[PDB]
Amino acid sequence: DAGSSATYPMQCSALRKNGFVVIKSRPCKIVDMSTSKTGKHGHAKVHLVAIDIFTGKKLEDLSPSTHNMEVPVVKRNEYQLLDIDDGFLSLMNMDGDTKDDVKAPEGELGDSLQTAFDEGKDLMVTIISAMGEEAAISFKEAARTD
Repeated sequence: DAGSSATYPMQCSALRKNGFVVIKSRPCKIVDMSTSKTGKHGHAKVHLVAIDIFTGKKLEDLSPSTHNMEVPVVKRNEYQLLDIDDGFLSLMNMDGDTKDDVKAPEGELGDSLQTAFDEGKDLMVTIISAMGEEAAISFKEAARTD
């Protein structure tokens, strides 16, 4: 069919390391990039080596330098954890409500997170936003006073 948001449109020559890019319909952080000539004049090919912002599973891409590759937005949001339980996450917010969604332990991060939590401490957990589907990444600590 068709949707739906994000992304942007950006020319393949533009982006650089640490930037974000949708490759094979998957959002990735740019890890390495190059520019070969093959051509002829006046030409170059951008070779983007990029890790997906979720699983990791390294992705590559070879496009004309001129070519426009789709770039995703990334919201990094540091919401406070509340309860697990379960099932799942949960968090709370700044603010707010919320969520009901999110599930990632992962982990490593899983383990950590639960072991946590179960000890004590109220935790700060950032979540990353890929077009629609999301997930946690950082697990932290508050600095409470008033």
